[PDB]
Amino acid sequence: LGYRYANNDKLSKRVKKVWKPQLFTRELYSEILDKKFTVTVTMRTLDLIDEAYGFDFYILKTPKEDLGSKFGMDLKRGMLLRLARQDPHLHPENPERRAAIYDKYRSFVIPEAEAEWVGLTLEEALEKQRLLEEKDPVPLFKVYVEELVQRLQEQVL
Amino acid sequence: RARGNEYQPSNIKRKHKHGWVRRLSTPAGVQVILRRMLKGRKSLSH
Amino acid sequence: AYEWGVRSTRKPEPRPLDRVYEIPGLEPITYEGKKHFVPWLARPIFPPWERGWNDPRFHRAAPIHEQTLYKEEPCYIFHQRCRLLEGMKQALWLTKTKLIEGLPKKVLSLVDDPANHIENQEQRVLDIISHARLWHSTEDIPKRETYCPLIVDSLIQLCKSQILKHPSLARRTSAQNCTLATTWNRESLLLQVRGTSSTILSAKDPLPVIASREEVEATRSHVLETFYPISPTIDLQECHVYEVKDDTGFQEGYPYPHPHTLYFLEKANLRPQRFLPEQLRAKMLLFAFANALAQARLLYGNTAKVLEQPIVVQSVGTDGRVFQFLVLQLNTTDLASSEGVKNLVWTDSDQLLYRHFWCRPVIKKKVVVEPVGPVDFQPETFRKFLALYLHGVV
Amino acid sequence: GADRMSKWTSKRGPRTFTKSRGAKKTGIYTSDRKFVQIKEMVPEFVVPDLTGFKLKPYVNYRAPAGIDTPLTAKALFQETVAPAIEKDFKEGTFDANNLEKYGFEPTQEGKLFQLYPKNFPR
Amino acid sequence: KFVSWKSRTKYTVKPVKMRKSGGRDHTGRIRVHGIGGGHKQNYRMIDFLRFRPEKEKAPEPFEEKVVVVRYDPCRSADIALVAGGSRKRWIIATENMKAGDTILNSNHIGRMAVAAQEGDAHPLGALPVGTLINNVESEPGRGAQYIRAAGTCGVLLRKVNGTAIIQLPSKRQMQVLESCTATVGRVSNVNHNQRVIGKAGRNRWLGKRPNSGLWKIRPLPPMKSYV
RNA sequence: AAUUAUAUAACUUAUCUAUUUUAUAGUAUAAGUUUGAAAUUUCGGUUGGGGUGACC
RNA sequence: UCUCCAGGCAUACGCGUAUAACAACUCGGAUAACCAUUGUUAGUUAAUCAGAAUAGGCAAUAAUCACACUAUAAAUCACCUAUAACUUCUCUGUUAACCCAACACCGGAAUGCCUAAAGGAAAGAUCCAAAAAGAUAAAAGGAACUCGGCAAACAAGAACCCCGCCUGUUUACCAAAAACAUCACCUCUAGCAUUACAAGUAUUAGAGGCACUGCCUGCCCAGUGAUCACUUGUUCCUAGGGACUAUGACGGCUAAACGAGGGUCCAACUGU
RNA sequence: GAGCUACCUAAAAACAAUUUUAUGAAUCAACUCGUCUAUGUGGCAAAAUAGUGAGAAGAUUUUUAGGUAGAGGUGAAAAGCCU
Ligand SMILES: [Mg+2]
Ligand SMILES: [Mg+2]
Ligand SMILES: [Mg+2]
Ligand SMILES: [Mg+2]
Ligand SMILES: [Mg+2]
Ligand SMILES: [Mg+2]
Ligand SMILES: [Mg+2]
Ligand SMILES: [Mg+2]
Ligand SMILES: [Mg+2]
Ligand SMILES: [Mg+2]
Ligand SMILES: [Mg+2]
Ligand SMILES: [Mg+2]
Ligand SMILES: [Mg+2]
Ligand SMILES: [Mg+2]
Ligand SMILES: [Mg+2]
Ligand SMILES: [Mg+2]
Ligand SMILES: [Mg+2]
Ligand SMILES: [Mg+2]
Ligand SMILES: [Mg+2]
Ligand SMILES: [Mg+2]
Ligand SMILES: [Mg+2]
Ligand SMILES: [Mg+2]
Ligand SMILES: [Mg+2]
Ligand SMILES: [Mg+2]
Ligand SMILES: [Mg+2]
Ligand SMILES: [Mg+2]
Ligand SMILES: [Mg+2]
Ligand SMILES: [Mg+2]
Ligand SMILES: [Mg+2]
Ligand SMILES: [Mg+2]
Ligand SMILES: [Mg+2]
Ligand SMILES: [Mg+2]
Ligand SMILES: [Mg+2]
Repeated sequence: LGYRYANNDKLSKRVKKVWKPQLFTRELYSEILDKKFTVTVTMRTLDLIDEAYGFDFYILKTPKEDLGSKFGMDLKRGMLLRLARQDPHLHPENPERRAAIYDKYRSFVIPEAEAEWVGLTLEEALEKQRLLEEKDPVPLFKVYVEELVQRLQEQVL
Repeated sequence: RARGNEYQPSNIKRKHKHGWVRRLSTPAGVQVILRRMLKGRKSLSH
Repeated sequence: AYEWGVRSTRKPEPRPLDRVYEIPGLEPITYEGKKHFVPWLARPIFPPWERGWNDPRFHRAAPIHEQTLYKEEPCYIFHQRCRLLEGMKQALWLTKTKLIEGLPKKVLSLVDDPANHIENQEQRVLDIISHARLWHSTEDIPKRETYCPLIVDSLIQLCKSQILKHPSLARRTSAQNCTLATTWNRESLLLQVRGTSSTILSAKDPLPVIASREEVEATRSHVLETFYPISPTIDLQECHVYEVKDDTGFQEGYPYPHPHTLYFLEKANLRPQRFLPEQLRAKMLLFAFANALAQARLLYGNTAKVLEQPIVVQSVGTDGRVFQFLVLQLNTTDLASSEGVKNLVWTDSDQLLYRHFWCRPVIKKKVVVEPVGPVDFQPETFRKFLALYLHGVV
Repeated sequence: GADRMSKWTSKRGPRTFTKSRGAKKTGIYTSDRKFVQIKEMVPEFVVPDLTGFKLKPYVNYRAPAGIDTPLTAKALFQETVAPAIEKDFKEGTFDANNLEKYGFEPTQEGKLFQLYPKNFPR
Repeated sequence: KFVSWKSRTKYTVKPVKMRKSGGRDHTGRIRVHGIGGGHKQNYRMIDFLRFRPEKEKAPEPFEEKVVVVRYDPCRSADIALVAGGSRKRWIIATENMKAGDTILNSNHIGRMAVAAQEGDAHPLGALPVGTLINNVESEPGRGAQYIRAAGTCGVLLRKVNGTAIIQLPSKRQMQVLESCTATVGRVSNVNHNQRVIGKAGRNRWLGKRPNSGLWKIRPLPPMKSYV
């Protein structure tokens, strides 16, 4: 979103101009996910995928900023979690096929715990943490019982 | 004729036009409430 | 082909599912825990909710095919509001009956005898008409919702004053808003009648037969008229969830099992809500036929045969000013075929009690042209209304 | 010219506008505009028999008040449940599973008077 | 806020209550001027796909009975209720249509042209060239959108290689497939053009509001001198 | 009037998807060309006032 | 008790204690008496007045005293088929001389019934001056007044010219008209669907112009032979050769009618 | 900000008597309007009062709720209205 000078001379009027990307919708197949997605994609991304020698390579290689998409980041977490867990759900009943994919992308393997917190926003991460730490209050009855038993046991000791 | 009597009171008309639910309908109306809360007004709306 | 219902008025399609769901192996993070909507989290998917117990206030019925009484065969039900496109002709085909114009001579001759004439008959009828239309309500112009029942009720309470001459009239009593139904088949089509019949008058003894056996047999020559391309089921309610019931109008053990007459009232104020003459008589036949058929089934069982003792039922239909009189004799219960012994029906149509009523004087240039009273009052109509009543006793 | 500062109540507005003064509902409105009261929704005051009651509204000045000690959960536990466990511990007839024997309630569901969420009024 | 009254999903002969828009859009702004007011009118749903078989009925030519020819306030022409089988529908009425007459709806396409009485729908291929037709449709199974105004008629100019040329009332010639079905004859109320409104208040009844009171070429640079 | 003018409409080359050996199709776009719905800004000086002449 | 005036009682919207008694005599009522004011205490009582379960199927036939009678602008849940439940009285409105107009404002304010049986008081005491405002009466004359018969009149009758065809609409608070709309007539645009137009389709929809109506009336209408050939015209191929060519942008005006229009004239009438 | 006002949608209400006839016709109240003169002019009134006038079954008036918002809305066009 910017301005241009009519006839490309600064002595002419200043005119509003917006430059738009020639969006295209295509179908892409992810080996790690074994699913085909339909996505709005620019010709630039197609070249980047080709230079990355595969759609799956493109998602894993590209950092969070360069990717510039929340949908892409979710794919990054899904692929990373798939490789991290070595999930048998990938190409079931064909272990040979599954091993090939995992080995081909072995370089990007990272610990399972770290993979979970990939691409999440602050609110989504906050929600994830709150759920993990949610616990119903412990009845005081039990708490006092534990203290009483320990004191009695120690005294008998 | 004789002016000065434009106000023809109707509670249904009044509450629909400048009421609480009407103000909250739009963000532009919610920002009317938000400023009024900042000033300290007794009544934020009708 | 034009599809009815503009899309803008139809409920919009649900928003597309969040893309996080599409990715396999990823557990979406939603606002389920928060217990409230937030725009920046994925939309939760909830399982269907079951209360665990039944609340009558919020009971919801099952779909049609899941109903216990659902049947693939279609059942055509005729009710009050149903209007036959072909009028009488369609009604004749459904009930397998032949039409005779005019009331039976036996009924007509009953009132020709001056002994049956009531004292001050002409004057009392005029009072009833005047009472019906003007004097009964505080208002100026009573509506048809209050003077078509009044006129019919008043006349019946006048004809029923002849108990003094004939003590035999004490063996009858009436009812209101009774329920009559029957189930019968015509040329592979299942037909039912479900409709109340206002007030029913019932007697302790059956009505004398109107037509002789030879006349009943002679009906075989007559052939039911057909009305191609209109189907017999036009304007009938096609029902796929139904039960087979046949109620006379009362229960078993009623002291007066014999139905004398059925009265039909059109109390709708607006003309579109009021049946036309032709449709009214067609309604009378099916409703009158049903009551006769149900009792035939009750007495002689569910078998189909030509009845040894024909059943006779009478009906009176009116809108408060125009009266239609009906006498029906049921000769057979084997209606499945269109050829055979046929029922006989006698119809007296378009009997005007009075042409018009003025409740306020018509004044032109300070001259009272028309008085406040019934115009062109016809006493003959009441006599026919008296003949049907007296029939079966005198 | 409408008064914005006065409270909005049912006395004001047209006939159609109505609202309660805070009275608790005691019935249901069925179809055809018929009200059907429910006996259970009508509160019933449980009033004790005061015959032989030795307590009156006022207290004698001579009587000396005691030290205020707001009751605490620990204090109640020591009085009620601790002695049973202490004696049972010496006898050895104590296990974690049977805390209900001393009065523990695993869940409030099934109780007529639920402690939380409270299903009974004052 | 503005929900069009045209929300009824299922066809029914019963008249449906209408709401007029006064010309206003769904936003409340006027998109067409001169529209506002008039008598309250009830919509009578019209079926223009003449050959529509009844539920669970074979797709073969069938006939129907013309019950009545009513006056429709929502159209120039007068509709006629037609009853056949176990259903009732409203259709546009031809000039000479009378109550009690039987009309023929025939999808069957005949190699040889057969003379057709007024009001019987037949495929354009069946109709001999030159027959007056109405309720013509662009594509088969699309309902009628042409020559459905009072007194209008269309001419079947030429049938060649399964294509039919129809001279529309405006004299525009439109080609459609011979499979298209159009009923014969001109539409009713032929004398619609001959009516005289007479009084301004009459147009105000119809919903036509008064008009407003508000009361070229560029010469080339060489031609500026001569003007 | 001067300067612009992805309101609209249009077409041209490209991008791009179908297709046939070059080909005619279209086009979440860009670069042009053509109209202008509009936006922005302006009202030199001297001639006892004015239109016409003029003059600086 | 007397004299006189002639929109009153409810309802809705609205207002929110201005209702009622007692007590005060600071403030409010534009002055007093008395309170509408101040303080305290009270108040408006409803099962009838008023306000606030589910799934299917299917409706051609106005109103007007609805009969006759016609017309055109085409016009208000029920009833069925099944499922579910089987005996109830809570909640809220209710007062007043009241509302919109800074005011106890000669203004504004919808419906029902009635027109005095209901509701009210034009004058604080005085006084008879001028000027000013309003009402009534007039000798003789009768528009001689005046920009104009403005206003008034014991009159309220008659004809004319101009302009617009008519009913209608407009600058709220200086112009109500000759201006705008208007039927009829004319021109331009569009061959079509699921939110205006329009659930419509060229006798239709949009846009704009103009009083219509019989009558005079524009031009335009290849030339000559005579449905026929040449000369033209238009195109190509090179001055030749082919090819082809079978009354509508204008007036008078109807002509009558109608006008709180702009001008006139007679008659009556009158303090002009 | 459309409780005034321009326009529209929906749900509603009012119209006596007389003569024509069968109606944007006639006489004339309620009711709507606002031609003329007079008074008023810090007025009762930031547009009223007293008379006199126009329409009064219709393109009629009125009530209730809703919609159209300033680069705009509405307009039987007065550059009229939109507190
Ligand atoms: Mg700048
Ligand atoms: Mg104000
Ligand atoms: Mg108002
Ligand atoms: Mg004009
Ligand atoms: Mg500037
Ligand atoms: Mg008081
Ligand atoms: Mg006192
Ligand atoms: Mg004062
Ligand atoms: Mg007080
Ligand atoms: Mg009640
Ligand atoms: Mg009261
Ligand atoms: Mg006084
Ligand atoms: Mg005095
Ligand atoms: Mg005088
Ligand atoms: Mg004098
Ligand atoms: Mg003069
Ligand atoms: Mg005068
Ligand atoms: Mg005029
Ligand atoms: Mg006028
Ligand atoms: Mg003005
Ligand atoms: Mg005017
Ligand atoms: Mg004026
Ligand atoms: Mg005038
Ligand atoms: Mg004279
Ligand atoms: Mg409003
Ligand atoms: Mg207007
Ligand atoms: Mg009248
Ligand atoms: Mg006005
Ligand atoms: Mg008049
Ligand atoms: Mg007049
Ligand atoms: Mg009139
Ligand atoms: Mg102008
Ligand atoms: Mg203002």
